[PDB]
Amino acid sequence: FIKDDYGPESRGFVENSYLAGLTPTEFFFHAMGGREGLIDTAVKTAETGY
Amino acid sequence: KNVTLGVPRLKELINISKKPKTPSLTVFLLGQSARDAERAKDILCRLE
Amino acid sequence: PGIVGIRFCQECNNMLYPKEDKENRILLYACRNCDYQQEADNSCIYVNKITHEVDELTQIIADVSQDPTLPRTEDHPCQKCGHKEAVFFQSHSARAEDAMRLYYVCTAPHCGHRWTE
DNA sequence: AGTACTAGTATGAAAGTACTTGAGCTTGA
DNA sequence: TCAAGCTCAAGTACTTAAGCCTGGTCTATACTAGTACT
Ligand SMILES: [Zn+2]
Ligand SMILES: [Zn+2]
Repeated sequence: FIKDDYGPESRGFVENSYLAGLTPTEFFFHAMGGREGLIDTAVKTAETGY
Repeated sequence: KNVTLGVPRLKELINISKKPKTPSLTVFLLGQSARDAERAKDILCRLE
Repeated sequence: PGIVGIRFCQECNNMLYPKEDKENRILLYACRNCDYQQEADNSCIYVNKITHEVDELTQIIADVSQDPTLPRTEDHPCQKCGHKEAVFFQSHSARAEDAMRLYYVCTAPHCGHRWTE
């Protein structure tokens, strides 16, 4: 992407559905949004148990 | 207005920590300053 | 008003300091490590911009026009030489307050003209 | 008698709360 | 006006960070003293 692109594609909006398949970058951003799910689930359990 | 919720807010109430991440105070207005936005912004300037 | 600036002594090359002449009521600068004194021409000493409306056209470098990663439009022609390519970018500055304003830098060699719309 | 080898013994990217110490201010002599 | 006492604030030090379960690999070295061989 070009510097200072605030458009929907550059900032992570994925316009493809799992069926048509994600394009390369949308695959990476989709992986960045899923890492935040894995991390929370690993962190919160040890706090909710203490 | 971003406030803390979920488990991070639960440690605050339980531990009764002196300094919460997000202290907040809701304020209600009595007279005509409640209905009018202009009369309200006046009190708004007095609290800030 | 001016953002003022430093002055240096001419002997030990230290920082001159402003001081007041009590007899003539004239602002002076004096190094503290010698007797050198000089009269203040500017008459302003300490100036501080809190609102700090800042002119970015002073910070922008003309060499920016060589970056492939910046966008460019032929919509906005150069103001000086009338060149069509202009490579525009935002503040790129922390503590910019709120600015999405684009700054324009003229491409083509050595023009380097920098404007804002 | 001296030297070498082997065996045994000796030693960056925590956070928060509470307590103690120091400094400053006020009162009394 | 000076000294003493009390209170407040700041800095430093001490205690905790999930529950159960399955596998594996690895565990001193150095110095000194005594004994044996050349
Ligand atoms: Zn000097
Ligand atoms: Zn130009």
